[PDB]
Amino acid sequence: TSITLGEHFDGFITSQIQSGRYGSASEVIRSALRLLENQETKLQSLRQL
Amino acid sequence: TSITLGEHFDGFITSQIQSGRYGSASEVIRSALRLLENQETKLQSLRQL
Amino acid sequence: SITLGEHFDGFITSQIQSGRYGSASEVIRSALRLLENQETKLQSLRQLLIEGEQSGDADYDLDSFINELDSEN
Amino acid sequence: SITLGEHFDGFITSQIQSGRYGSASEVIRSALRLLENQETKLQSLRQLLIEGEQSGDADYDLDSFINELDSEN
Amino acid sequence: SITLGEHFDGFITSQIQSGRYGSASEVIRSALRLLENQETKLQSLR
Amino acid sequence: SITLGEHFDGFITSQIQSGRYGSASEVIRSALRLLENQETKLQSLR
Amino acid sequence: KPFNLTVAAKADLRDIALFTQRRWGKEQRNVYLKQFDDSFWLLAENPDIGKSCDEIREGYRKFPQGSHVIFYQQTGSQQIRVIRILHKSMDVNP
Amino acid sequence: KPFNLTVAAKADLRDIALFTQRRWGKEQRNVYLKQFDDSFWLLAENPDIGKSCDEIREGYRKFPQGSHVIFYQQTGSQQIRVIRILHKSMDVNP
Repeated sequence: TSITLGEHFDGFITSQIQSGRYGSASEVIRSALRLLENQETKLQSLRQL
Repeated sequence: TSITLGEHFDGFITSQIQSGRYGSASEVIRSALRLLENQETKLQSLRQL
Repeated sequence: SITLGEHFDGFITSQIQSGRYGSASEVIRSALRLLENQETKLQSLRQLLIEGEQSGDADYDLDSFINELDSEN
Repeated sequence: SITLGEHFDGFITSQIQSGRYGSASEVIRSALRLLENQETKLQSLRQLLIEGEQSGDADYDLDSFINELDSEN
Repeated sequence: SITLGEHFDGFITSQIQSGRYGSASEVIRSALRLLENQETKLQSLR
Repeated sequence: SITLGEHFDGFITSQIQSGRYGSASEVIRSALRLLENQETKLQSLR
Repeated sequence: KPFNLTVAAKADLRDIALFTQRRWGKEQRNVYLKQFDDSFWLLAENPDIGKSCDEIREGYRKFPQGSHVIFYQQTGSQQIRVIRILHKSMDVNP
Repeated sequence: KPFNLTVAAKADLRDIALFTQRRWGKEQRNVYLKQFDDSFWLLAENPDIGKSCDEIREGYRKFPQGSHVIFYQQTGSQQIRVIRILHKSMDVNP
């Protein structure tokens, strides 16, 4: 398990873990994926036939 | 560079790359981090003194 | 292949340089996701209008509606 | 340490089991982020009200306002 | 560059088969225009 | 469990020093209540 | 008489009324419902005030009203039929 | 006369008017501004209709109006002062 994120995104994650509002580097990605899943699951209008 | 995401989140990413709307596993995390950065940057009311 | 123009080609390059999108395929896929979501939204609005118009005309009056709402609670 | 109750302890466990939050520290940190964002929002609304009230009273009339808006464009 | 997924390769053809778009170039540029408009809504909130 | 960051450890004390909350337990439970209300808004959209 | 709503439109109006009542109050809800009744009479007495939206559906017109958007079809010179009162889930698509 | 807005409140109203004009039209903007003028007169003739919000600021009351929320302080038995007309950036905080 590994991903090749951009340099800007790595800097963003380091700033988020240095901001004190996030604990580990995986916490940031977990919050981001939470937002993304909330977005995609909301798109259940796709099942309108 | 590596993260330890949850089993539910790994299943979600595999479903997003099997949905055809995302190309690689890193693409999903990049979109999620885009959403997260749009959220955090919007919180520039913090600088209101 | 395809041809978009200096506007969008320039755009795609600036979006890739920003570090938010790895590949040009990635940014084009994000745009296509946006367009597909808007199309599904359009079809959902259309089906809402359909299910609203093929329902019955309802007897509506403002004060009678308010009296009904007051009788509910 | 702290004491929250069977409601929140149960909640935290169900949020950890869902796979959306790894640690209990993580879910408590997400809740604290929400509360801090709401506090900053509250202070921003307060400063908006302050900067609005310590500004001058403006001469307002509906039709004069509409005439001014029409004279703009 | 043109290495899209089968889902998008089908969606572009399905929406050009409607008659509102010319070909894949126009649908891709309109999608990129939606994306640029969303990015511009973020630029007002720099 | 109680291994929070210095930012949150300072924020909880700063908001209990206001006089609207009792101690760290109440601020943490009100934050968790905001989180549960946000999750419940998602549950209507299951 | 010059305007009439559907069962779905009346259900939408009831949803909005109950929402604004549970959030703000009963008198608020009454003021809000009086405002849309006024908007209904306005759309009836003047059906060309709503921007046309044939792209979405042929013949429909839409009018903004706070956080919702009334969709109505003109059924006469000064007669309209309100079909839906949705939120901001709508799209321009020019 | 029974109500008066601030420079910030007038600027907010101008922003909303220009937005609804650029999106919908000029007559739409006029109808929208007539609605808030009516809401202004209503809050003046009845200042206890807005839910109190001393928690946010001592003395202020808020009233919903579409996608925005009027904040006003009661300066008389039937006289009020409108200070801000923001969007949904607000919080209950009961």
